[PDB]
Amino acid sequence: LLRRYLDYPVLWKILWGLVLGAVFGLIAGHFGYAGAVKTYIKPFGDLFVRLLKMLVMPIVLASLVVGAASISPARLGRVGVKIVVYYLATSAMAVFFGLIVGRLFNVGANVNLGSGTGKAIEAQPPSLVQTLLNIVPTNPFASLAKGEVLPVIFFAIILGIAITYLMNRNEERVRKSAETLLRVFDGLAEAMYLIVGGVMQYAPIGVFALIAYVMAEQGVRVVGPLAKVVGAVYTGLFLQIVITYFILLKVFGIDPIKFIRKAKDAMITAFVTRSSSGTLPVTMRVAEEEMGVDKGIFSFTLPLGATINMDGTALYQGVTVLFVANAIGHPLTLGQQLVVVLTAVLASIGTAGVPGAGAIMLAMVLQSVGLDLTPGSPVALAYAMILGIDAILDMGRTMVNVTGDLAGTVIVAKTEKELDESKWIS
Amino acid sequence: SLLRRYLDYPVLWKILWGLVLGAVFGLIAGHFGYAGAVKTYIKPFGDLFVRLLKMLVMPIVLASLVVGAASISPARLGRVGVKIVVYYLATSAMAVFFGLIVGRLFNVGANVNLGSGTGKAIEAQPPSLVQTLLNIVPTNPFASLAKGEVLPVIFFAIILGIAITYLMNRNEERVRKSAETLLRVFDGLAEAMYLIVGGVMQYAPIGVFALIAYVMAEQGVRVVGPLAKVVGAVYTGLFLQIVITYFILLKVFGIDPIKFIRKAKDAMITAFVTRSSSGTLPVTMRVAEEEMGVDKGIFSFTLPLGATINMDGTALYQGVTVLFVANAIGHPLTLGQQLVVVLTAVLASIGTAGVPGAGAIMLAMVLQSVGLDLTPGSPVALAYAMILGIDAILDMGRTMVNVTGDLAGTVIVAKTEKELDESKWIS
Amino acid sequence: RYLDYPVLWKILWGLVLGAVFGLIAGHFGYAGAVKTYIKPFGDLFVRLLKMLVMPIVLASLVVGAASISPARLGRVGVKIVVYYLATSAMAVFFGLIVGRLFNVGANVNLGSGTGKAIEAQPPSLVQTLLNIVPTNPFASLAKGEVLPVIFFAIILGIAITYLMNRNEERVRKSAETLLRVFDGLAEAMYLIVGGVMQYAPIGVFALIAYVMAEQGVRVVGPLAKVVGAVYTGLFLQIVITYFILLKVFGIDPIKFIRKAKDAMITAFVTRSSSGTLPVTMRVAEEEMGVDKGIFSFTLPLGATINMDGTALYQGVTVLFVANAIGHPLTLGQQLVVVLTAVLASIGTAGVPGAGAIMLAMVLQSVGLDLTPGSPVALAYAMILGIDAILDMGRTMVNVTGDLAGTVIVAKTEKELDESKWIS
Ligand SMILES: N[C@H](C(=O)O)[C@H](OCc1ccccc1)C(=O)O
Ligand SMILES: N[C@H](C(=O)O)[C@H](OCc1ccccc1)C(=O)O
Repeated sequence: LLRRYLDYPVLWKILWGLVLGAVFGLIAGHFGYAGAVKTYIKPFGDLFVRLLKMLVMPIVLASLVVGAASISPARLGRVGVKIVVYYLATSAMAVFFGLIVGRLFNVGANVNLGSGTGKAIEAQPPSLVQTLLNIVPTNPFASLAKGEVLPVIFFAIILGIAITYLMNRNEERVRKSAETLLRVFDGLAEAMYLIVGGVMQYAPIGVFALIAYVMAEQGVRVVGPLAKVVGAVYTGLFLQIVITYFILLKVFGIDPIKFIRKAKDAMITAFVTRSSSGTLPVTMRVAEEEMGVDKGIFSFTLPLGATINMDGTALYQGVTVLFVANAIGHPLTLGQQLVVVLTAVLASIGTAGVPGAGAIMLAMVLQSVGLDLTPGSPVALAYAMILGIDAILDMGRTMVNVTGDLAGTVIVAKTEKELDESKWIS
Repeated sequence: SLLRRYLDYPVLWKILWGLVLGAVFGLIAGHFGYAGAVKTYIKPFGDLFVRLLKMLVMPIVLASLVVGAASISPARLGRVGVKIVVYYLATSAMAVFFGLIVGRLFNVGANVNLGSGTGKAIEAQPPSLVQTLLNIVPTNPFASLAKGEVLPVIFFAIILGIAITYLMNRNEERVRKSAETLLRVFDGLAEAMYLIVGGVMQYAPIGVFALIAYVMAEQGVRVVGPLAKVVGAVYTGLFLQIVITYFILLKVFGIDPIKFIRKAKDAMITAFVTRSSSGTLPVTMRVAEEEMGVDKGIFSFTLPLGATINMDGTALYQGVTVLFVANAIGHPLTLGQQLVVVLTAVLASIGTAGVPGAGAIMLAMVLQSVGLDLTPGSPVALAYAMILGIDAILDMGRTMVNVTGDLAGTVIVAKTEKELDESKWIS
Repeated sequence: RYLDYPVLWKILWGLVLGAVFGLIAGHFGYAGAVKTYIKPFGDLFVRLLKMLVMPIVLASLVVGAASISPARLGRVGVKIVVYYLATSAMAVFFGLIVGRLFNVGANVNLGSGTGKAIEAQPPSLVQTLLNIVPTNPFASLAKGEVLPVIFFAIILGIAITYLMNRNEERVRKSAETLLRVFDGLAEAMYLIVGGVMQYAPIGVFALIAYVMAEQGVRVVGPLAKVVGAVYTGLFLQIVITYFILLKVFGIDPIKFIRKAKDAMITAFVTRSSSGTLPVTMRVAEEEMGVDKGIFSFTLPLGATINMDGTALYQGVTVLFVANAIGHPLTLGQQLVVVLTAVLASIGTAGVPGAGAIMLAMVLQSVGLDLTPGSPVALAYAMILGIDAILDMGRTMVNVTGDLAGTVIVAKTEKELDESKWIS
């Protein structure tokens, strides 16, 4: 009778896992029991996170090669530039919403910071041209064996274009060899999609465990000013999803409610996994088999959007800037806010592919608007206070990042006349 | 007697000859005072052999494991399939466990002590067993290939093989063709690795000679006492394996074990005399057909699958030899990496070759998974050279229990399915 | 547009424009502007060229060694190693000759200071001969190591060609699909190289512009004779040694150079022989006519162990720092220089930064040690100032030697397709 578990449709099976995990974590971590949760429950969550991370590199390499090798380079270039301008616009609007909400909700009214060696991170912004040079891999195998997503994107696209140029050639040997290499990569991509199907069949347990641990450990650090911060962040995220993405899908024809009902599979995996590059397998599978997007559009726009299009992250940064500026007692004016917007939009590009860049971008936005992040200063104390409930903030903004990647893929597909209209209508 | 003739002598006996010649050469050149004269003019060949052996460890556990897992996957396992595969895996696990038990009991490799210290960076932090299990799933399979990890890539290869079979069972044409081609690529890689591991095993005599010569010249340690102890321990472990494992597994599934022994006598003797698990496949097929009583289907499907994935003798030999290496180089194994040895030996038993070097390579893989660097010069390489320089005796001993387990599993799967007639068993 | 031109001699007019504009930007004091707004293109080109070295080497070598008999492969290897040793020795000989000619390091006031002094860590020859065997081939691919990949690809290609001659069927149809995978990979890599050569003019221009900007102002006085000595040594090395070897083995010198102007100009600015491997392999196969059996096993090996212009620079630098600290050498010390230079070319292949270690060996072999504070570590810190403009040409010659030796071994092995060589 175990099969009923494995034979349960996973659409309304994740949400139940997530909600029951939230309830269990809140009723456990409120009675002083987070230790048993972290020792006996959270291993399942970490196993699920690692099971998802295991697929991100083979899936991106294989699917991207098979896609780019099935698309004319002109279409690939126009899709690239369209999705890039879309990503910049969405990050800008997300920081705009973040600042608007932070000013509205009056986040950080009286933070009442203490005294101590606050958390500080040396900004050290990598150069922009240096980052655009790091997109080219000095070694493709070393860029595979390091978890970097952008260099392998570049190499996979180049290899796909070369492979289709080969399959356009005239000599039988080279054409057959190109076809065989493409069949290898196709089999690899499809095997990875099947493994993703299996992992998502297992996913309710991992989602339960993860959300239970997260809402149990930090289910009590949400009080007073931290409660204000988490409320303002989640309100900004819900307003980004319900205003910007809804209007952008409604202006290009895509029905918003349908897109959300279909992306609820890769949304509740991001909201819990707390990594946009982690849930890349789930979102690529959902954009291929629940949206009807050509494998040349989503396979290019989802992995890139997993390292560039950070909307929830940009919103969290734009609102924690207001929080820290109100904590130190020197509020932000109406021009420094535009500087924050520009600097966040530019930092999302300047940290494209850098691992652990969740704090470098915040250091950039704080340095460019005068708030030096030198340690021991009150600004470091407020940033450490935020890093406190970060684990409960890092949940929603990952969901917003992945929903943004998906909405960008869907829009670029629909505007390029390669979106399956059959599985959209009812 | 040129080197062209040297390539026709059997590999395992060449290796034992090389180890004995290395013993006598080290003794002579150490008593005459030529230690520094063999650490530079003889040792490089041993280091070359170690670097040539450690190379095939990663491309084998990636390709061979994929093909293996793609030959036993649940996408093509009916009732008999799963019921024999769970048996093969459980018996391999209990065989590695018996290897560990009898190795710790006999205290294998305690009078060799060729290690520098009793621990400097190892045996200083406890690896959480839960966190050690969550290291099976790799956060990046290519990073676990390029970093030289054996268990994460084994898990990823198993998962890829199962996925590829589930693809090959798909009604579509493009994806089925793609899965066929990917499996053919991995099959070709595994086969090329088997060719290269045959060449390396042909080179292995000179490497074992150089390593043992350097050891016995520099250090006065002898490799006869502990090695006879390891031989005795592996054979006692095989005896305990047969008796305990198969007699309980039979008496629990309604079978008289004495008749099982008196009937599999033929296959046991011929496997012990041929030193090959597959070279005795016709004989064990005949014994299971006309002397045991199995029907054509079961003894035609399980016996080849058992010739491929079901290996207890090699599993027990690893469970004893990794413990010998641990107790030899100085710092023994914990309780959180004995299970890593068990898991790696088991999950590696599902992808095998049959080539002579199917124990040496599947022991380098274990020595890398549990974590014991085979770095050239490190005492792990020297103790592994010792334990590989006697592959003949252990091989001839364990090839018997391999096919013994094959027959026991075939008869078990038959008797839990009512397809073996009683006219051959009941008197 | 822009792609409508034969790039055979568009790289030349990229290079000349780059050199003149770099000299101008250096004369006018603008090195910052060029390094900040021009060198990005050069670095993009260098990375586009390095991106292919490992896949092109692996695939090309496997496909080649799976279509050649191991005995023919061994004969080819012996021939090419003999050639590499001979050319390294003769290059050091030419370096010493032209150094004594120009009186390198005749007089120069060093000036006491810190001075560059790298710790000479000389590995034994046996260690750098065992390091050719990879402990883990994927770890050798993921580390930029070319020689372990050479070994693994050679033995894998031989194993594949041994499988494709087996009476079995499931393995005969499975070791010919892996071979076609590697064939497709090598072909796609040659296509990507042919697509990068379109951008190669901008890259060459930017690279040589930056290099002639930041160094074109330092080549004055006693530091200006050493560059003349190195470049006259390189020109003499080519025009004498390579032309004599070619005209002896039948190959045409002039046609050879006119055929190599694609992988000499893109190595004279890439400043890395192991990085310009894709372009030189493509140019060998598609302009010289060598089959994938010779130019895939000899070209990366020559990019790793053959250093002709580098050894000429070692000879010139040895004579420089010897005549500059007031210590002239002798004929015997010069023979020592030559032999230690060849043995350092061999017994250093593989370790990163191998360009400052073999120099330490060829210096310690004459009595001048790289000790910090000593006059040698102050007389060599000065010759290191112009190392870019002194390394460009010697990388050019390090690659021209690879091409010449590949063509020599080919024409000796009848592999050289004689239809691509006469018009
Ligand atoms: N939550 C996301 C994630 O963990 O992937 C996000 O990741 C940080 C990041 C990493 C790389 C590039 C941009 C942003 C974040 O933490 O803000
Ligand atoms: N960079 C030059 C070249 O590759 O030709 C050469 O560098 C030596 C070198 C560099 C890297 C690896 C091996 C040898 C030199 O400076 O003379």
